[PDB]
Amino acid sequence: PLSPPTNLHLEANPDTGVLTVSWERSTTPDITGYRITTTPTNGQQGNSLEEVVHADQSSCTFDNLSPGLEYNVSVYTVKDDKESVPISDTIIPEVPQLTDLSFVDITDSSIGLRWTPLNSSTIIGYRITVVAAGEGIPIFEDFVDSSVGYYTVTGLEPGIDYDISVITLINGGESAPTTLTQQTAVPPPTDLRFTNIGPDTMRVTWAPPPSIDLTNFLVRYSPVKNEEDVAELSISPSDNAVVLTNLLPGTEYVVSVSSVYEQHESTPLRGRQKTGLDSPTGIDFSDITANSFTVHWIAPRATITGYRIRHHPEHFSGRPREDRVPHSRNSITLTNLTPGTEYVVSIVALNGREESPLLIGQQSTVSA
Amino acid sequence: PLSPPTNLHLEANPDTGVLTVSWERSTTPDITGYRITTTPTNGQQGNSLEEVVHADQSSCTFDNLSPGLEYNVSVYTVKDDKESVPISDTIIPEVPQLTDLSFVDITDSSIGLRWTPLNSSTIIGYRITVVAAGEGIPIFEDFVDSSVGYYTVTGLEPGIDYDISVITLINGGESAPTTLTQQTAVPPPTDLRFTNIGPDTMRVTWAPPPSIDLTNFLVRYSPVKNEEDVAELSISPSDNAVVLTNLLPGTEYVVSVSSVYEQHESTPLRGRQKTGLDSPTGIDFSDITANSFTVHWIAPRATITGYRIRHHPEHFSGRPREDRVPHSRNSITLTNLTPGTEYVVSIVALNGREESPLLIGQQSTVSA
Repeated sequence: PLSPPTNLHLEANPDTGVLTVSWERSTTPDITGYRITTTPTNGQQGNSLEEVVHADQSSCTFDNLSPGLEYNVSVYTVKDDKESVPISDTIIPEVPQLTDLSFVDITDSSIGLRWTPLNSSTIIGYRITVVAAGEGIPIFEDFVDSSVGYYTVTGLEPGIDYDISVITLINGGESAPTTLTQQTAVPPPTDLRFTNIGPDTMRVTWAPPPSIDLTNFLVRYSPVKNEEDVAELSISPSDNAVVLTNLLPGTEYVVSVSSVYEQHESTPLRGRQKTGLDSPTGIDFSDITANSFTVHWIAPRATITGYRIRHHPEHFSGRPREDRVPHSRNSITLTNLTPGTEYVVSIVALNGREESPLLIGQQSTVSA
Repeated sequence: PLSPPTNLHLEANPDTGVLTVSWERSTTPDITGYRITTTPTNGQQGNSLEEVVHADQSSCTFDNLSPGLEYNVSVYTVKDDKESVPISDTIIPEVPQLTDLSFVDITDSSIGLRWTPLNSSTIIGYRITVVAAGEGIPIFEDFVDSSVGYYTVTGLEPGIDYDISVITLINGGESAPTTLTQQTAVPPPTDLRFTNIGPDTMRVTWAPPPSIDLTNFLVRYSPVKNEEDVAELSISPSDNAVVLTNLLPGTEYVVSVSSVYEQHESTPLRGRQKTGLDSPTGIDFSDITANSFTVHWIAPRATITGYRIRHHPEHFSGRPREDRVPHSRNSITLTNLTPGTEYVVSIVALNGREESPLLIGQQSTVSA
């Protein structure tokens, strides 16, 4: 009676797909070797594997087991013509499962999936399950190749938690699911337009996201050359425009609109808009004669290149005379005027082709 | 007593800004000439113009009247030291008004404005009025320079008629408004995604426009190489996805989704998607021996570059043997097999890295 092996140990490595079988050697003196069988437990009748090792060996490997199947492993002491009663145990090799599922590109309707594929030749694909933990059903299942580690989930609501699982697929089997939970972001406004541009004012407009139980909108603004100074307004849920007041003339402003929901805020919709030129002020006249007078004004605050001065007799605006004056000047003498005539004089600030609103005043020449 | 002129005629050309004054000459024999005054009617006290012509002349021009002001024009026969009683009439020069307002770029929220500026130096700008003829107020007024003929109106609803006017602005005055009426377009779906791609099937998804009393969605599809054959489905207002069935494998399809409202249809949201490869079919075996057998299959319909054949003993899927076969072949002999062993054989069609689903079958070698 040959003493069987003892302390059978079965280790099925899911990373390598290799089963290591190890044992404690028999206590019988002169043995030929060991015989190791691997057989699926349903019935011995089908395919089985056999490995034979020398007497000094106390381990062997089987590299081709099916993940998910149960196997009986038996080890026999061999003495030439004879064999011990075996030592047996069962093992079920794990179906490999992704351990590095990650979320990236989280928008208000989109979630990107980030995992690293498994280079095992038993793997026919991966199932992606998306369950809305809110009130939706398991709405979304999709399938993918063995050679993908990059999937994108789209068409999601902003106010919902999603359960996202990836299941490793083999032939007639699955891994346990790897699941993660995430809310999508608060949806930002879109399409930022600036209208009604004055020297001190501008109207800001945006397209709100779909139809949401929105709390309010957040509007932030600041000069480009002075990012520090930020003002902030709370805008009504149903409004999509605010008229900004009290702004500096000829100044580029940075504006951003954020949607508010569940205390969170959306990403800023951002653009830049310059205010217009302010008008010259303080028109005045001096040294009136029958055929001439001198016109004065005060520079606007904004940076200008010069002015356009127009004049014509009051009530005859049809064909005015015109002069251009650089920004370094704030007066002009108008000549070749008609005696005893009321004149209308208008001054416009220019920055290239940018124009300020008119400064208008009236002065009469004296009688000849 | 000198006979005054007769049949006074006043013509104020709005295109040129010039007033032509004409008359029938006096019936008095020896006259010096004519004297023509132009005066604003409010009171003669302010500025007025005077033109003097020779005896043979029966017309004169004034090029500097103000559009919108009423003027008295008087013509006097002159005989050296003396003058006739005048012939008088009043005229109000029209404030020029745009006659070529046009609509272009009509989307579902946007209307572009197309007019040609007026090169008159009395014109300080143009007002744009946008009244929703639906239920909205005169929500939108904006202002613009004399040198613009290109404005864009944005942020509009799909189910509304808009009244859009442009008013010519002068100093202390306006033209009559030039008005046009338009509905905006039916809003299209956005963001076309294709999921669940099979050989015969694909899932089409879109983002619907805002929140609208939508009637239904229109889905059209056709192969790229056969644009003629178009199928069409009616999709529920609340659904944003349809699973297309019965498609041809390995074939690029053109798909387009249209929103339906008030019998009109939106612009198509269009993209292209290829279906996957279909599997080989009809696996079979022949000429079985102890260490080999021949495998057969039938080509899939789609265009392929070749096949991948894998085999392994049943219940030992861990480390299968592999062969590549070009598309010109539909059989392979597998050798160096084990006797009395059930084998699992799988065939996959390949087009480069594109893979079909598996065709799987089983064959046993005979006993040695």
